Amino acid sequence: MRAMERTYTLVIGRPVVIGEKPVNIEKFANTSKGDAYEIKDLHIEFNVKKDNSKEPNKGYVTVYNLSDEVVNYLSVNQRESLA
Amino acid sequence: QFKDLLLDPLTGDLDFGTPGDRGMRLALTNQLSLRQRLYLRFAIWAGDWYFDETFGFPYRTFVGKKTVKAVLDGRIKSEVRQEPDVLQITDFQSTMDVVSRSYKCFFTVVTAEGEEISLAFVGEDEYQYPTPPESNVQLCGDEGVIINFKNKLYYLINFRLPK
Amino acid sequence: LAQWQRQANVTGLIYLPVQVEGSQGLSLNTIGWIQKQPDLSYGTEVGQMDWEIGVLDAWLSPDQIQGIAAGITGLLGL
Amino acid sequence: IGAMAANDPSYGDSLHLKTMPGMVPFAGSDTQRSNAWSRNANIYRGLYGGGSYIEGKTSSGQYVDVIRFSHWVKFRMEESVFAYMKRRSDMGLSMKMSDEDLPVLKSVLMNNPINIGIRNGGILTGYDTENKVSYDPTIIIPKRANIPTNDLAARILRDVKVELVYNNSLHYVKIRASVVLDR
Amino acid sequence: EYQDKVVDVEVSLGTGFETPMFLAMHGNFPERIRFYVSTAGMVADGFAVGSPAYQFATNAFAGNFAPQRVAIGRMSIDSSKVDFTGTTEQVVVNITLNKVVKAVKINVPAQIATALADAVTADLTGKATAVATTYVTVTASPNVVSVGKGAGVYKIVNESSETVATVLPSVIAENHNWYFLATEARSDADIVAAAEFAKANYKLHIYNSTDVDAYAPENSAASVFDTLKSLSYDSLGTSDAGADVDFTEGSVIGAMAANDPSYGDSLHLKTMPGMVPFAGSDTQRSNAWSRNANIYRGLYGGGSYIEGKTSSGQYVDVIRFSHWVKFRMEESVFAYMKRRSDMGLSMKMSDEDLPVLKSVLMNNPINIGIRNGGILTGYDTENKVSYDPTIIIPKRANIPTNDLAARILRDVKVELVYNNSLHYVKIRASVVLDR
Amino acid sequence: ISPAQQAQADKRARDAAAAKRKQDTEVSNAKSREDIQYTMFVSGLRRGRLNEFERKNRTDDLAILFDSVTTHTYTKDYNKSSYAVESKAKASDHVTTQDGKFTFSGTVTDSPYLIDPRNMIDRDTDKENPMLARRPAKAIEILELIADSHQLVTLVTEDNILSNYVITSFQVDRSSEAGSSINVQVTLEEFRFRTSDPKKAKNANTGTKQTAEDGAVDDSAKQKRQTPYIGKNAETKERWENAAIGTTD
Amino acid sequence: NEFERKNRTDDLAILFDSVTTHTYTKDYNKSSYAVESKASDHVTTQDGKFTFSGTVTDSPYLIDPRNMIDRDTDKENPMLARRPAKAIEILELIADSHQLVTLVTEDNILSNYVITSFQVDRSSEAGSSINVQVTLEEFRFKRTSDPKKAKNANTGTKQTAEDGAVDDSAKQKRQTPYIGKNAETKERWENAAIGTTD
Amino acid sequence: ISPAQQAQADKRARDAAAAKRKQDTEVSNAKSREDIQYTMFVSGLRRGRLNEFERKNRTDDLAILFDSVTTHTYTKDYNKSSYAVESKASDHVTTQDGKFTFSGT
Amino acid sequence: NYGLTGSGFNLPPMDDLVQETKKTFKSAFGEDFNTESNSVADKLIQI
Repeated sequence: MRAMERTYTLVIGRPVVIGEKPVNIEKFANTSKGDAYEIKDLHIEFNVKKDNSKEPNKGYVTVYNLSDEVVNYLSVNQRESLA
Repeated sequence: QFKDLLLDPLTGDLDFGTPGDRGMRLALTNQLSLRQRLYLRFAIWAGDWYFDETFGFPYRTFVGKKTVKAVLDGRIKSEVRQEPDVLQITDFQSTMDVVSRSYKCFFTVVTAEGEEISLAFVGEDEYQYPTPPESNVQLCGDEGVIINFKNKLYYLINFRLPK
Repeated sequence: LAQWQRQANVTGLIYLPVQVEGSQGLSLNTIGWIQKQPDLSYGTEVGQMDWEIGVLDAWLSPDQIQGIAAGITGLLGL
Repeated sequence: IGAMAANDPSYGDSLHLKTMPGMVPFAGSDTQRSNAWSRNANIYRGLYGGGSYIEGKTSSGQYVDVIRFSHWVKFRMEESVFAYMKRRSDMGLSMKMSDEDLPVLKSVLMNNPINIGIRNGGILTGYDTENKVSYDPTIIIPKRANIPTNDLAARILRDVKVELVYNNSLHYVKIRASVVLDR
Repeated sequence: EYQDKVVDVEVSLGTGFETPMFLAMHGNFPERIRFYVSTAGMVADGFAVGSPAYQFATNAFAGNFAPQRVAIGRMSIDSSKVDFTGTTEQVVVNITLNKVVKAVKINVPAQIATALADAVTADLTGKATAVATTYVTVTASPNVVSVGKGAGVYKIVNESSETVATVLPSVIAENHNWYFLATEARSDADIVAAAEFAKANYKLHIYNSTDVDAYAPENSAASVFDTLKSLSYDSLGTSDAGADVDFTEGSVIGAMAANDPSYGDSLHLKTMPGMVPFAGSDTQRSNAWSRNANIYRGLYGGGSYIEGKTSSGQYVDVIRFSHWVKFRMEESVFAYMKRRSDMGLSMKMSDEDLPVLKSVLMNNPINIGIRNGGILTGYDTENKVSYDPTIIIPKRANIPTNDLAARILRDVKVELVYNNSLHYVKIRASVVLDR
Repeated sequence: ISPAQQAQADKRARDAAAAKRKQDTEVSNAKSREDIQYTMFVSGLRRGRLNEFERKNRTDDLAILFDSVTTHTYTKDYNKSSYAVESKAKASDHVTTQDGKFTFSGTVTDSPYLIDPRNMIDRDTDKENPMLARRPAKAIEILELIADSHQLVTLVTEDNILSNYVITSFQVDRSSEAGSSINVQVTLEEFRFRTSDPKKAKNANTGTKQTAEDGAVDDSAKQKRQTPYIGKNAETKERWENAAIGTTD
Repeated sequence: NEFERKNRTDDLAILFDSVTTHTYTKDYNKSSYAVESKASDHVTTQDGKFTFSGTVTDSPYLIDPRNMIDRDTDKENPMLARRPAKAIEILELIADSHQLVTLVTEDNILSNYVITSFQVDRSSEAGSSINVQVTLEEFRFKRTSDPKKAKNANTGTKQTAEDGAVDDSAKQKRQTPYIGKNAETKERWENAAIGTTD
Repeated sequence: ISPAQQAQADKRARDAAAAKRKQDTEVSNAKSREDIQYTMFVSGLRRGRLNEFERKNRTDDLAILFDSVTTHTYTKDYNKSSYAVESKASDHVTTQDGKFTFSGT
Repeated sequence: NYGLTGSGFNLPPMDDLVQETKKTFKSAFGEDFNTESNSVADKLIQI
């Protein structure tokens, strides 16, 4: 017998580039290496509000004790919009 | 007051009635409804009815095992009180025979009787709408006003003379 | 007493009446029970076993002693 | 046999309602089943939403689980006493009918057969409120002042007695009720 | 026996101390006594609705403390009457051959009386007969016939050649697990005879009387209540207009039956279903009170009994307690003597075994009384006496040699104090102002 | 895994689920009966308060007695406000009363002395075989039912009588020190505050109301089927409702 | 009666060499402000707690094999079996996996209880044994399934599922070669109708 | 259910409601008259405090005496700034309300 | 809803039919009719 426990996954992809056709964030998930940086078993706190208005929906996230490699990948691309 | 199809207490089949008034009947008195509500609740073994795995009584726990009389009585006495209209349980004679390995208990349950709230769905109506008059009685009077007066006069003539 | 103790442990009935009728002294009449089993001691001589019997009420009653009702009303106090 | 083999006799496991793979339900009517029951001829019956054995009654009349227990008591009591006599006789100190050594049998018998029975639930223990008798096992041994001289010549001890009470299972249940209403 | 199911569930109905005995006139069974658990069983025995026994049973089973199981006595019938000394539909119920439920109807007293007789003859007339004389008599042939009131103002009056004074010694022989005694005859001779029998056998007598002399001026002693008062008989009498027709004796019994005597539960202000309030004025009620004739009174916003005073004068709850003490003390001592005599160690008058009676008596009767509040205990500040029960036993140096030859112990003494309830309250006050 | 193991998995869901149904339905039965009142006799039973124990009928007025009550306490509290003044001192302002709290400790023994049937614990206890009657167990399932159903309890103490008290916590300890008994502690606090005659009723409110969920028009929203009529008095209804009411289309 | 129901494969049972004390408790809370008046809904029920203390010894008195602690314990040398180590190995696994444990007690039976903490120590006194404490709390818990019991469900927005013939291109993985069980029928139709990711 | 219970739920509500009318009313009038003055005598009595105990009547200056008082304590508190003052600036202190407690029987 | 529509043929679950027929029975004998678990009518209708 188990309990009912929570689960989640967070994915980071390539920079988003707007072109001459509708933008789909789905296709930017894969990184140049292929598989994306997935984070599963780390304490995470997030808040995501949504509405029906002009302004976009914005969400906040916090992650504790990330590996140095992942933080390095975000130190780069600080000029760009990662999906 | 829970309505449902009436089950014959003597045979267990539906109570179609006597040969003179054969038909179908609904359980109306609270006593009859509660009787069958307990009967079905005790007769269906736990888990054996599809569409509801939680209904029934777990006889398999006790039957075929060495069990303590006191534990069984608690469960028997607890299933009864699951009905919301049970007032109390009066007496309980639980006895067990070791030779035949049989167990047999006795007890009674007390339940009150309620009202019918509405008769719209059952048979009759309680009002007494009036009856239209007959012939020219309405526009010209009625003869009964004469008959009653004549009878009153006759009975008064009867009263005064001693008898 | 040993058989009674075993039976009481098995079933649950532990309460039995206890009465002591003293001679030229106070008496007792209440309901008692067995508290503690004594200790055997097999030695050269014949031993002694002391049973502790606990009692519900332990007020001693003059009963047999006469001339007590009159004496009780004689005491003054305020 | 597949339902009783891997089951120690000391547990007193009844065979009433166990399921036997391979068997087929008995199709006779109610009157037929009652007839066979009087014969002590057990039947495998397809029950409400299932199928299971009915009763472990032997031809004589006693329930089967009792018979295995009675045999199991015979075997273990016999080996336990013998296993102790050898030790005494194999140290040079063989047992004697001196009335100072016989009483030791109280511990030997209570040790191997009897206590193992109680811990497994096979043997009852306690007190009875209506018969007023206790269920504790008892053991009685005769003293040297009662053994006839004929036995002493043959070196035989007889007339030892033991008492036990068996724990009975449950087989049937019959409810009775009556919905009386207040007035 | 062979059981064809692992589980067999049956859902069904039906099934000083409680059980009362109602001595009725009828022939529906040969025995002298029968027990019933509901009025339904009596109908199956051919009791016509409205019949005397039926009225008593339905009233007794409707009380807040209804007895578990009533009993019906049988005294033979020779004739029955229907009296029409008052009239407005006068439906009457007749049951013959235990099955023929012919509910005769009549509508509008000689005319109705003769008319009713005519209707009966029109029936099965081949099994019953009727004749008007104001009243109309109905007679059976060897056939069970039951007559009962259905409506109207008439009242049934059964008559029998047998006498109550002789039947009662008969019913007791069959069985005696009954405590309350009630009778149908209700004549002055019949009531008195029943009262005397209840004494010698320790039974509680109950009767409702319609006599108008009950509340007559106190100086006038003509009612039954005066006769019993003179004879110092204990019988819970009362006055009620429904004493006949409805036989309200069951209602009173219905309030005391299911209630252990050791609690000392007074009957002062209890409500009796079925009874009707007493309509007499204040002076009339005072008169009846002096008679020891209790009345059911419609009180401020309600209706309730008044007082449980018997004919002798003592409150009723005391009488039940006194009987309850007699029974339990008697069985408890006997139950102990048997044990000693059944172990071979029978009790002896040795002065070393007699004292044991202190524990036996204090055990079963006395202590159970204290835990239930029946018996008082404590101390009194003005009389300076204590209420603790006391027991005294004689020593071997006082038993006369005559008793030792007969092996009898006498002159044992016991003492008790009863816990009295509250019946009346009377406030007094005065609003004085400062100056 | 195996097909047989699926049956074992199913047992977990059923038996575990069936357990809460018995507990949940029983609690639902409470809070539905309003003609039932629970009273606890902490003390005073043998001194004056015997008058109240006689009034309870084992059917709708129930009494809770305990084999022994070691101690009980009662403590009311009040709050006092205070503001500062320019004189380098503090003054006072209105005060408030903080309800009130009650606690007591007791024990239920598996070898009772005073078995009174009027006590609601002893409803089914056997007179001559007490230890097998499971008194200690029988008290937990009745005490827990009272607490988890949020009953308003009334306490009859020797010193005074308290009403409108709600249980907040309780304990049950089968320590090896005593055995054959349960040590029980309880705490309570004061919860200080259709039918009936139209004369006494006053104007009520219900707020905004949507379409009734028991009849048609919800089916059109829930996308379901309308219930066919039972035929009786046909050709009389259909002409009128179809013209005066119409159909949801 | 129910201990004998436990087998050695599904309904595992645990018995301690001795249990000293066990306690059961429930809690409720109510508004601390006077209510507006009946408004009896101002109360809530908390989760019941259960705790007990026990011991496991190197010198057991009862070694009933039905106990899962004694799965493969030697009959004649209990101390070489290292029973206390057997218990701890079992205890951590039950707590770590978050099993819904069932407690059988003197009076009542409790179900759906999870372990939140336990303690083990080996003091100088009572050597050759370990004292154990446990704490449990209620759990208000609320595929291959019968279609008759099925209910409409949801999964939200979904993207390309798993590393497929198309997801491989996204991650720049090379397409998986097709095993040539048959390359005559599908080939003419597969490329013409489904095309290729490019 | 049945009408017999409706005649029972009313009794449960009526008697319970009557309790507030008793307790709640008494406090209301007790606050509606300020003439009465309560006093308590903790110890003190026999050391000449009888001089004022005899002044108490039975209508206005009600007095309360306990069968025994075991201990009584009196205490006052003050507070000051925890930071060095600028210097005399002796106003950096405040007075709290004095407390009094005792035990009796 | 589940029969023939403008976009082909659909399929109803069991529970919707059960609720519909139970509502019909409720209408047949008023709101007081019992239709859950213990009713003989329930055992007939579900089967």
